[PDB]
Amino acid sequence: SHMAVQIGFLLFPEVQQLDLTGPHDVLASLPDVQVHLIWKEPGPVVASSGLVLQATTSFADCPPLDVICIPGGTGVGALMEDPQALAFIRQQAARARYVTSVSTGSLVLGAAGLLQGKRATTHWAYHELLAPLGAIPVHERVVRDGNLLTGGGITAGIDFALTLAAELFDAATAQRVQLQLEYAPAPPFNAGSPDTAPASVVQQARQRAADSLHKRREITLRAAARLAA
Amino acid sequence: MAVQIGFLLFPEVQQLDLTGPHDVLASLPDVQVHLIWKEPGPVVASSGLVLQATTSFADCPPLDVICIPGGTGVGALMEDPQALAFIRQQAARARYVTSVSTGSLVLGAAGLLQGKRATTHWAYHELLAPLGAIPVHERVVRDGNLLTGGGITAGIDFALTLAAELFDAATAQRVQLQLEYAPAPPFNAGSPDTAPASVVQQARQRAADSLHKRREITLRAAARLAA
Repeated sequence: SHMAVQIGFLLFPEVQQLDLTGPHDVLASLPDVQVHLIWKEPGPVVASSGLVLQATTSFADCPPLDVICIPGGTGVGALMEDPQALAFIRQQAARARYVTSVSTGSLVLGAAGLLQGKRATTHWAYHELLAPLGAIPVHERVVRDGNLLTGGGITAGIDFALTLAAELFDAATAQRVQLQLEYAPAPPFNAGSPDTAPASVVQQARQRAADSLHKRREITLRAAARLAA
Repeated sequence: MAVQIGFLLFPEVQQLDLTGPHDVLASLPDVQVHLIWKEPGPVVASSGLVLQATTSFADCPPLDVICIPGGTGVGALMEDPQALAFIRQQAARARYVTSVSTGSLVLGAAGLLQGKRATTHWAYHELLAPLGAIPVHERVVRDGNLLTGGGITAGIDFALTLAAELFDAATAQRVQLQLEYAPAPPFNAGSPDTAPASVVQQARQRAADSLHKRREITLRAAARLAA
């Protein structure tokens, strides 16, 4: 309807698609919502897995959002130094009821200057990059600070989105969506956190992430300097 | 020699049934993942999210894994002879024949659940038996080379299970960690066994029209298999 809650996700090359699509299917289940996928122009955008998503609007044509949500992914590094995207996020965040992100999307909120003195989380492997952007790093899966709501790494988007659903509507509605999603997880292993995975597996990861972390640190401190100026 | 993994991408798919498993499995080494429909191009999910089929049926390579997601669009597929025959074509030689949520109703309509243990989305579970399945009320159900997941978000649990079978436990564990899949749901309403009764009723109400329709479709699909 013309009165729908306006929810917008940033959609960019090399997005981690589940950061977007988990929350999208949660939130699109809610009463009278309209969900936008926003980029430089409408059209196909390739996620880091090769899954092709489709932006529905340019930045300029996106209507004022009630909720803005930034997903993460490899593509976050470029986005953190994209003035067009950061300006859009700042404009929308000035008036949005909720300003939100999943996984390394919070590094983009940070680059936009929106985390200074704010509690936030991100993907576990990149968590040390929050503080140089002014954030107070919090090791929880969903972190709230006023109208800021950030989720942890990738699949945390589902927990984040159900939390947001309860704020937008009510607990009854969020629970109904949870039940419709049959979201009673039973993971076949206990390796979803660096605090519980086998040590051998954890060591595989930090090593797999190490080059990216150095590059993302470089980018983070440049983004921070632009804020500092 | 890469593992060839194919998802059926159909109009009115429940996108998370596909995209959850896709991001799990595409994280694995030496895989190629396909999104299959009657032609390549845009396919719109039940939410209005637009996805893109990468291959027609014809151009799809022989699959190691076929995976059918669910969605509103399942009812049409259950009476689509092309889709069902394609699924049978791929299932004949696939190492793993799989589904998430109401995708198992499509496997059922195709004849591929006859005498097999299987699950589906809780709200439609009664439709498994008429399609010949032995219904099992578990989140991931294996019967030989058949693997079926429960409703929507069960796809993540299913895909990690499959990852360990295709590779090994350590590999599945690494993907789990990269996904940070340590869920912490904000409510306890993920199953009809734990959700408040009011919530279960609200969900059953919203399922009622499609369940009625799908009962009718199911009886027709079953009659075709019996004959």
